[PDB]
Amino acid sequence: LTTFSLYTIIVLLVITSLYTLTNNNNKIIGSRWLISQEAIYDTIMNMTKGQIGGKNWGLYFPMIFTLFMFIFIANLISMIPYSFALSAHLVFIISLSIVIWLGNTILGLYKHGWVFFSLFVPAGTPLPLVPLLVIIETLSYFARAISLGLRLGSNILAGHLLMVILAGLTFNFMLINLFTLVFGFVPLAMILAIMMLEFAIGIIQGYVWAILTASYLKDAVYLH
Amino acid sequence: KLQFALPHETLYSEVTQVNLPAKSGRIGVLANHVPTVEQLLPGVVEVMEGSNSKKFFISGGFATVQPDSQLCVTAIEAPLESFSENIKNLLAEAKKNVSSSREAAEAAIQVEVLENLQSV
Amino acid sequence: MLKRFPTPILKVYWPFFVAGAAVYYGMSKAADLSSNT
Amino acid sequence: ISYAAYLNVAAQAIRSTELQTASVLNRSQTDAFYTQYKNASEPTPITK
Amino acid sequence: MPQLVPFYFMNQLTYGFLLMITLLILFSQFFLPMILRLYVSRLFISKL
Amino acid sequence: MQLVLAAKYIGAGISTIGLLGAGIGIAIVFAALINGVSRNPSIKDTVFPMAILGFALSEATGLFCLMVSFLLLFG
Amino acid sequence: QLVLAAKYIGAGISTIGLLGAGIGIAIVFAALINGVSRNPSIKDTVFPMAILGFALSEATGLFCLMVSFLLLFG
Amino acid sequence: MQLVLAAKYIGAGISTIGLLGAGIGIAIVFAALINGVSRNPSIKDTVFPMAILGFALSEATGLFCLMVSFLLLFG
Amino acid sequence: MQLVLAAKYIGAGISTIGLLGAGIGIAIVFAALINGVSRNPSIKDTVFPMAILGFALSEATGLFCLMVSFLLLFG
Amino acid sequence: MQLVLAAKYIGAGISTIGLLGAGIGIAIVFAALINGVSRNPSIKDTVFPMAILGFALSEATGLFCLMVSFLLLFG
Amino acid sequence: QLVLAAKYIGAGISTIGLLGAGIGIAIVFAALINGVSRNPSIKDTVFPMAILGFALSEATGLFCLMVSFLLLFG
Amino acid sequence: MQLVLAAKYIGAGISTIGLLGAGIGIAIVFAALINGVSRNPSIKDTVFPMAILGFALSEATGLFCLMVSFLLLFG
Amino acid sequence: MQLVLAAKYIGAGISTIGLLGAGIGIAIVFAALINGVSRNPSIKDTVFPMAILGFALSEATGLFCLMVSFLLL
Amino acid sequence: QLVLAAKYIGAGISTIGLLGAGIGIAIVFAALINGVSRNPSIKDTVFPMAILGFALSEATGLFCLMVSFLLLFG
Amino acid sequence: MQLVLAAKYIGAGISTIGLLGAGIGIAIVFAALINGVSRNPSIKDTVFPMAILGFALSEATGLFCLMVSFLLLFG
Repeated sequence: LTTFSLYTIIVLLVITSLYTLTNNNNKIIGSRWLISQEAIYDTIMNMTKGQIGGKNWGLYFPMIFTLFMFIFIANLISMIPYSFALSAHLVFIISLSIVIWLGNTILGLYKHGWVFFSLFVPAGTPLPLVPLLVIIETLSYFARAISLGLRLGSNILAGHLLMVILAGLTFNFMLINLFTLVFGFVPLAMILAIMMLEFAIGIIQGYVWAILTASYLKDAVYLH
Repeated sequence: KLQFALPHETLYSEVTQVNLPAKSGRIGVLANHVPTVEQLLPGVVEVMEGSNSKKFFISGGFATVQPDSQLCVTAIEAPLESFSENIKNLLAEAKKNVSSSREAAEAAIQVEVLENLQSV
Repeated sequence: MLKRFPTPILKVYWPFFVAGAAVYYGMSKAADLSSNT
Repeated sequence: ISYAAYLNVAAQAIRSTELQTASVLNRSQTDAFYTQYKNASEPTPITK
Repeated sequence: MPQLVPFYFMNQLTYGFLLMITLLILFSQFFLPMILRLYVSRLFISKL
Repeated sequence: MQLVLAAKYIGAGISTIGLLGAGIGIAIVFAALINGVSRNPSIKDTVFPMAILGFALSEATGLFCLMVSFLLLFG
Repeated sequence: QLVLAAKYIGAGISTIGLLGAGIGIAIVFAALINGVSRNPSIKDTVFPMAILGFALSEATGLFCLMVSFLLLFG
Repeated sequence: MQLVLAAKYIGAGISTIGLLGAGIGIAIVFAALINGVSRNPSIKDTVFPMAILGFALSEATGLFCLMVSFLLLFG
Repeated sequence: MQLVLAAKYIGAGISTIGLLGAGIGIAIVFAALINGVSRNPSIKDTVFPMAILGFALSEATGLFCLMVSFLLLFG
Repeated sequence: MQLVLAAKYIGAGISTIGLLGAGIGIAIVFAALINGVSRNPSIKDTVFPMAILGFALSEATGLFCLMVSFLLLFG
Repeated sequence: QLVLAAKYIGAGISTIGLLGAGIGIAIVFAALINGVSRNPSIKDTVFPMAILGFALSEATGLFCLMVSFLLLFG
Repeated sequence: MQLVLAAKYIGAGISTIGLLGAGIGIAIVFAALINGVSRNPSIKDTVFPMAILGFALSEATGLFCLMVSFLLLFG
Repeated sequence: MQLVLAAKYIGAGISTIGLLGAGIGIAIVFAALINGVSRNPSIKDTVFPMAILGFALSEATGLFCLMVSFLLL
Repeated sequence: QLVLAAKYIGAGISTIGLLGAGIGIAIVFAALINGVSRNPSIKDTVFPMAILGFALSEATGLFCLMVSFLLLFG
Repeated sequence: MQLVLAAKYIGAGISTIGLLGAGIGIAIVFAALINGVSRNPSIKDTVFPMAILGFALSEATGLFCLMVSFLLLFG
């Protein structure tokens, strides 16, 4: 197989365990871990009940949730001191973003006809600049395709690259004269802080994806 | 401390925790605060003695911190009783009241008061 | 507990699925083009 | 609208969520007239 | 960049889209409804 | 040839400067949210869509810029 | 050779122009949030205008990007 | 040839920087429009056409700059 | 010479940078106009002539930068 | 090649510049936090998560600049 | 001919100095409109003060322009 | 030879500019602290930890920039 | 000759950038004068000296830059 | 020779960094004056805070300066 | 030779850029002074030694820029 293939299997087995081997018996009172997956479920439920809130409020709740969860798990596994790439393999993230974007454009055309193009006049403006407001609304509409993907990919990748390059240098930092072994703890503390940050902005990205790909769909479903 | 008042009756309680709805949004006053004169909007008012908080419906008035931490509040009639849907039905009557233009402002106040109940 | 509870997310997510297939083919050509010298 | 009328109207409105006391109702309903006078000459005593 | 040295982009992406389809069905039919069982049961207990 | 490769790697560096502006843009929108909330603690739900919208739109110009850097390096 | 280098350099510098638009957009959206927090109620009139202000801010940055592409492709 | 063509290209890249200021200008006008209208509720009937004028004047500086960029490259 | 002609094209590009300050500047005057007018409801009869004045000189500083761009470009 | 090696170290430095915007960005969000909390005495419970969000996103844009810096610097 | 080339380059760089005055001129007049709208009546006295500041802000950019000319003529 | 050594000394210089941004950010947080504490003289004890956090984070973005300067200088 | 003479002219051009700040500086003080005066009304006779002082110091920065330009020429 | 030219240039570049600190120091002090004028009496608590904020702003200019010196000499 | 002399004149120029920020800083302290004194009518006596301290510190930064310009100018 491929290292990537082995890690896709690992992601699947982790996600299964969050609903089979962390929930004891479907207990009414619930596990201390399971309080989290109630809260996450509810805060994205009540968010897509808010955001979409139609007769399809929650028909896009599985899609917005598996876009949360993919990014949420694959930016923890890749942050471990030894680990390869999942979301740091950009081709899965960029492709997934473009796929969702195409699946919005096609959905909008299918569901809302050629009055899909009423999306690209989102506001009544004076008539000689009505065509202008189609050009740079549709331009801004397929900017959503790459904005969404490139944000996540760059963050995760930049984190791994920062940590590893600095780690190799700080090994050799201790190998200068003995005065560096006095305050030999200080570069270790810097790498620890960077590693902590690299977990944080990735969990932020899983949520930011799932709100942003509610917003683009909000624009597309509810014309204008 | 506070000086919260009402026409027949006055209740107010060192300035260390009052949360006030004021022209500048909502303002919290704790002990010494800079000396201000701010009109209290039609309001939901919280007065905290300690951090224990008692919650008031207030018809708006005026607030004036005197620099000595004396929060002079003068306000009219009041709350959890007054909040407790006929005012909402009255707001719908205020929708028919918008057909008359002071009356527009009155109906607007009714919408504001309904909003204030929703705030409760 | 887990159980299959049907979700008719078929035509709902029909435009999403079509895009995945197209990209699957196109990335085959892109990957093959990159695997050359 | 004038601010103290605005606050007043709010007090009157407050006599409607629901639930109330007599003192409120008296304090908000007690309206009368007001003899519009003029420089001797006196226009009508239109509502307070 | 240590990840453009691969030309295994399609291999990777193939395993990627397979994981997505697997999880989507799995959540939607199994695990999301297993949370909805907890919720409905909690409301029924609240009722009785 | 050396000139071409030199210029390629330099050109990547130059484009990267554009990102700083968009980053400031995001921060400003979240600061605005904070000010709105403190001034009316019930404004928040109406404001929340507009805030996320402004963050994204600010960010987008910078991400166009980042693609030029990558076009220069890889292309 | 020198022509190839020149388009790469020129492309970099032109790309920097996008920076101003990112700030511009945020000033409009900030003013929107501030305006709506000021009024509680301005948004209906203001919201079309706010999307316009954003659009115009974006458009200038897009001119900057377009010069970069006119160099590189052209 | 390569140097002259380069000098055009370099000049074009540099010229594009100027466009940013007029752009920021448009945002400032629209921000003020929002702020003013939120303050007054009703200034808008004068202020909306006034705002379009303000946009045009701030923008114009950018357009002069853009003209020069096209003159260097195409002209 | 080639070198001198190169410097004309490159130098023209640099000149265009000067305009940006005027672009932001003009907008600041219009922001103040709208702010002032929303504050007063009625300041405008005196103030609109003032706003045109502030625009004009702010623009002129930009125009000085612009003419140097043309001068270098043409030679 | 001496030119190319010089190009690597230079291009790195240029990319580093992008970080500055994020640094200011962090502060702007935190300044808003401080102002709001002072107003209410009590907005802080809600506002502290919002403050962290504004910082994190602004920081991310900066980090993209840092990663180009390290790609050129090291590589 | 490098020196002649250099005169033309130096002129270009000089334009950057003017920009600061361009923002500045507007800031003084902005303040004028804000102050005047707050006060009404301050204006007749304030107008001599305003003109002084306006001119002063301009002059710094003017110095930058003069240096452009000094380079050009030699 | 000369090109590579030169690049270290130049490149270090270029990096140093970025650090200025972090400096400005720290000041913005402190400004907010002073104004905030003035407006409610009881907010100080809550706000002073928050202020130090905003300083620390703002400084850090500058620090990463400055690290690249010394890395170019001595690598 | 050529490189050095060229360099003198270039260095001078770069120097103009320092002056811009003084221009902005002066503007900030005068903006403040008007803001202050609009805030107090009657502060002006005392405040006008303060405004002039802040102006002078801001301007002075531009003057120093100008003199460096003259040296390079 | 080229290396000696490069030393002097490298130093120059670093000097630009000082500008941020110059603005910065002022911003802290501006808040001090506003805070003091607002409270009449916040000064004694605020003064160590103000000194700290100043110090950090100035320091950023100094660090920039120290890279200049390293480059100036070598 | 030519390069070193060139570098000295250039290096002086680059350093001159540093001064601008200090200039703007001095203005900012004075702006606060005017606003405070106009606000209070009478804060001035307490404020004057503090204000002078802030001005001086802001000014000093620009002075540092100037001496590096001379060091490079003279070489």
